[PDB]
Amino acid sequence: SKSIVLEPIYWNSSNSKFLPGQGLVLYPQIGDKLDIICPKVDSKTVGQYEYYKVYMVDKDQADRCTIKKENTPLLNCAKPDQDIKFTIKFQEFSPNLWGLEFQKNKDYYIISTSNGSLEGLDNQEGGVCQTRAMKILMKVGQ
Repeated sequence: SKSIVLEPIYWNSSNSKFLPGQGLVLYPQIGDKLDIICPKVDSKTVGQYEYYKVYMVDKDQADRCTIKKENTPLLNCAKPDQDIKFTIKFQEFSPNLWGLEFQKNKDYYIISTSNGSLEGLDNQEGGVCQTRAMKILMKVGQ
């Protein structure tokens, strides 16, 4: 039962992967933890009308640069939520919800629309996954 700290998100800080051409790789491995922290533009008035919406979707949606309407668990930093903070810890068993547990022989993809294009300003669309590459990949086999 280890507990280090990967995916260190401190508003907009440098990462281990540092957008290598895909975005940000995650480690779906028991022993690790990841903490997302974003302040957003609000009281500090520095981001100047900028907010983002990370959402879990297949590679097929990463290919279109669009989110599925069957989304709901938005991340990154939304307007109707202010500062987002969440820490997940890869614990052995979770009696609270099986969503904090993770399974083997599985692969997860997630994309975001950090370009905030006029077609995708409020709709499920982007241009960042196409160029910046803001997606995630989680590899857990054996």
